[PDB]
Amino acid sequence: TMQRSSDVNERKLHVPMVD
Amino acid sequence: AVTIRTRKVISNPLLARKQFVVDVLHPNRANVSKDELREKLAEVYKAEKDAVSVFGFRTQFGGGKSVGFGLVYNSVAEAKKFEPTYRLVRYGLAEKVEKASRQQRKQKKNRDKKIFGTGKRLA
Amino acid sequence: LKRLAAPHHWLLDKLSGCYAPRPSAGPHKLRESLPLIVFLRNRLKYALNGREVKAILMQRHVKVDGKVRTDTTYPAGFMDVITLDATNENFRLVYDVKGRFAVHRITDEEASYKLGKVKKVQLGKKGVPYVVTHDGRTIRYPDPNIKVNDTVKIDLASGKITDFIKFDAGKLVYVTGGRNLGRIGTIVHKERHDGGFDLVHIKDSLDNTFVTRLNNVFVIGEQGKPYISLPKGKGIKLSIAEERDRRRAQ
Amino acid sequence: KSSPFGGSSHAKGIVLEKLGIESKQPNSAIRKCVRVQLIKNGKKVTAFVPNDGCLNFVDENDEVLLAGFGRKGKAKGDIPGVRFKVVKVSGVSLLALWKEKKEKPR
Amino acid sequence: GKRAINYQILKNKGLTPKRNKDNRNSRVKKRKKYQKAQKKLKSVRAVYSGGQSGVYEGEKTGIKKGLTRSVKFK
Amino acid sequence: YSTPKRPYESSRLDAELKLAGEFGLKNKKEIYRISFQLSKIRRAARDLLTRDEKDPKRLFEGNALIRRLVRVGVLSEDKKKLDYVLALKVEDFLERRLQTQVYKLGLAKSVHHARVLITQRHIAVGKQIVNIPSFMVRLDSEKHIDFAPTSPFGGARPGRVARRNAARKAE
Amino acid sequence: CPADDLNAMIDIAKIADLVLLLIDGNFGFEMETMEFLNIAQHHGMPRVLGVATHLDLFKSQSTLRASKKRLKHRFWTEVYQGAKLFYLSGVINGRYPDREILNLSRFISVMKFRPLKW
Amino acid sequence: QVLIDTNFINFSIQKKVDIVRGMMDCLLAKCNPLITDCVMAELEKLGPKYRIALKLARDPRIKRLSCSHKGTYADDCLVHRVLQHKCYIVATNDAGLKQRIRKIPGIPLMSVGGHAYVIEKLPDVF
RNA sequence: GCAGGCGCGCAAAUUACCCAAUCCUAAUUCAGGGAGGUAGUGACAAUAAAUAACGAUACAGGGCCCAUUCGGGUCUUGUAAUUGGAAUGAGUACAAUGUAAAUACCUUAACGAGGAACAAUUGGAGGGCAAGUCUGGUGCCAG
Ligand SMILES: [Zn+2]
Repeated sequence: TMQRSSDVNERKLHVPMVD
Repeated sequence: AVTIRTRKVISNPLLARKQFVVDVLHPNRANVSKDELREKLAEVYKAEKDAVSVFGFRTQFGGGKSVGFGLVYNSVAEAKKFEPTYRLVRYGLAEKVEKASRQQRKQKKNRDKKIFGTGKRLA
Repeated sequence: LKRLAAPHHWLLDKLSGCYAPRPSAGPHKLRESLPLIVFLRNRLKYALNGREVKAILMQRHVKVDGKVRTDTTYPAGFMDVITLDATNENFRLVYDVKGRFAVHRITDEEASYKLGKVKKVQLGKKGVPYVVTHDGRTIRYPDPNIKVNDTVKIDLASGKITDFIKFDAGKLVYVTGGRNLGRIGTIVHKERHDGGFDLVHIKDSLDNTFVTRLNNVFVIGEQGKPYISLPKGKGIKLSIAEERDRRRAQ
Repeated sequence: KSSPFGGSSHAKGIVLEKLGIESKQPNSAIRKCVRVQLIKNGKKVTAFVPNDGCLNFVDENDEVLLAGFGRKGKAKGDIPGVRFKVVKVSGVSLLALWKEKKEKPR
Repeated sequence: GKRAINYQILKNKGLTPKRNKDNRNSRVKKRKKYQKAQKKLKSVRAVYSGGQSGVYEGEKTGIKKGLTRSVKFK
Repeated sequence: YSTPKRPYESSRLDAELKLAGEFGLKNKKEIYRISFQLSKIRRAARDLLTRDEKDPKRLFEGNALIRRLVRVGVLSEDKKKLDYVLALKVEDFLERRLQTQVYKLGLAKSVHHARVLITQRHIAVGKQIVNIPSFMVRLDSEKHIDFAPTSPFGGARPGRVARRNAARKAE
Repeated sequence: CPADDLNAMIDIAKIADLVLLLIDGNFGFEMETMEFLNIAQHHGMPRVLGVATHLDLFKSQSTLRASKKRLKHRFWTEVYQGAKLFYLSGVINGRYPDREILNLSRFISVMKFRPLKW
Repeated sequence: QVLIDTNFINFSIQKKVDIVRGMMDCLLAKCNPLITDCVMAELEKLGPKYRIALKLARDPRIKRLSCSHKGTYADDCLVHRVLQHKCYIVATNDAGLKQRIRKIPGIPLMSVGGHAYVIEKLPDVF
């Protein structure tokens, strides 16, 4: 499906910082 | 005072063994103490507490009556022959103990598989 | 190497662990033979589990039709006898009303023979004739009046034949398979096609005929003289409603 | 196409700055608003945080979670345009922060 | 000298409204609101009570003339 | 369990309120459980009515069904026909449960006291201690209900509070 | 960390990257580790690993697992949900069970740290 | 006891749902359909395009009442002899009659839809 | 393959026990079997129950509830933690059964309730209050 994926791919979104 | 009864007493000379379903009625006791009830069962049968063996108990809901399965037979020597080791450990007539649970003896025999040689070692 | 899609006439529950006993190679097919494990554990309950079934087989104790055969998964199936010296017993194990395997309790002089439908007959080697029946008893030297789909009375002590049985109109037959499984009687008519779908047709008290393929059925005997004492008082399974009607009558 | 932002029900957004700090009237719809950077599009929209008393948890670039709003009526001070409420800040639910069960880590 | 955690830090149910012992037991509130709904329709209709309890010393609550509570047929 | 079609009617809400109130229930799920088995029992009872009289399917399974319902007791033996199973309703089903039945039998003085002393394992049906309200006592075992042998309302030892207070009065 | 001083506890919370956190399941939580948890929460959360020692509760293993599930629930509501904690048994001859110790060392071998802005 | 009216019978025929077996399959109980003779007046006055509805109203299962009111306004006769008694279940399909009925408190009413009757305000429908 | 993990800086069964059962394999009753079985975790579904029950007394009646329009009906209403003994299981635990051993269930000594504090949550709907704040303007208002 797209339903169980298009909400769980926002775990890959963050604030861009450096390490 | 309890009362132990037996039922469906079927003989079995294929193991020389008389098997049945035992039901105890204890009106106020908690449970019937497997050793104590098996020695009373040997008393109401011919003999040999060590050669009677009762094993399948459960106390029914609300208390009062417990039901299990019971084996009596003669001849304690073939009681050593025809009964499993855990029950012969449960009664005090046999004992078997090992140490290495699964992984320790598993790695032990894997190490022996690795070794393949007997007791020689040099420097 | 596994199981649990067992033939459901083995009285096998579903919560007895996963696997069922796989029948090893032997006389019979797997679909119509029960092993000694499913016999001695959960058919007459003389044992409890496979460890003590192995005990009462390797006690030199069981004798399937004349010999010990220490093997748990031994497919002793249809028309065999299983004698046990202790418990006095001989079990000819046959079919029944519903389809499963009915035990008997057979005395010695009926327990010193079985019988067998011939599966094929040829000439083996060195001129010698050649008979094989349903359990793999490839037996030399018959009487020469051999037909196929035919019953021979195996002596079962020494493996020869003691009596011969032909097949025609007016002599008994017993079905092993189909929807009509475990049923006797032979009196309508003897119809035969070519290419199968033929049966020695079956009587009833109300002239009810059951026609199947001829590989399943085979002769027991004749009128008044069957060669096996029959299960549950000659079970023809009239009806449950007729059973309750006879209950209301008598 | 199945949602106000792509197809997702929620989207992580980076808070730019608090809209309406200098509104004098407390609990006003200008006051309870905040600029937020959609990441999966990458563009700036404006969004609500309910209870301007618990506005002060979320401050600046704290990866908040952005859900729908759903006007179930016609409130007086309610401006149109916004349909995004804030449901979490930096992982933890700011509703739970408002009823002070959990804690905001940084 | 061993410290602990007290009740609010243990349970973490901080900052709730005032809840109710009535709502704690999901049967009791249906017992204790059926009791009200009994006593509510003592006012709506005049439900039967058990008949003549004592000796008949009047209906104890009044009788009015210009009022008939009987449904008419169109 | 089974959920209704339109559950949020005020008529159904007053229904559940009245049934739960005067029979001492704990939520609407008890009503829905026995209403579901009532619905399946008369949906299996009506198609036997729609098929022909003296069809042996109808005859045997109708006599089976009413033999079950007489023994549970929701169908009195004066009405031994299948359309009375259609005429049956759900208050007859929750009349036969053990909580309401012991309150009708006396010894409980209120329906919720009946439920709570059932749950305190005080009541045995003949031989067996039963600690559930929704039991559906059959018509034979109606007159077997009294207090358990191992209960202070029966003939056992006095309970915890009784012997504790007797010890403190011995002090 | 010397456990009697916020004077140390604050700056250790500032510098640390992993903190393994030593509850005793015989006693439940304590306000010392609650204080340290809030200090780490506000100064920026390092990666936290719970470990619960002193599992000599009783023969009542039902109490043992009930206290363990209460501890893991109070831990999950207070550091991130489903965080990892390890149940250590009693000390055996100077040190802990090497099974749980080797598993713990495995997790800190694959920890994969993260940046914080301070 | 199910009161019937004209548009209910017409809609039931044009949806081909039987009356008594339709009510039994909708409600899972014995239903006694009851036609007021004032509504049979309207079902006669509809004319010869509804003779099927007429000879299906004439049915010995459908036992019929007797009215006492001048004229043949079946909707007012239905709402009157319902709110006198509150023992009947109204079968209808009129929107305004449905609104009158679901305004008065707590009688059940049913209406044909799709290919079976549906029942509105009755608790023990399952 | 099993266990555990990793590949994002944002995440979820244990690197547990055992051949005791069901079977399988083998020189073969035995040995082996991460096949398989047990335990732990598991708001993934399903089934059943508790989170209290019974009284007694004192008072308040300007009292309650149902009414879209001044209508109707009722101590058989509410509060007083005023107050009393009974009953119990969550939990605890001698034990015993259970099982390969153990845990779980059932059974059970002695304990274990009053705010039964042994302290049910999630929502939703509404008010009211200041020597208080802010904004508008035909005083004293409105927002
Ligand atoms: Zn009329």
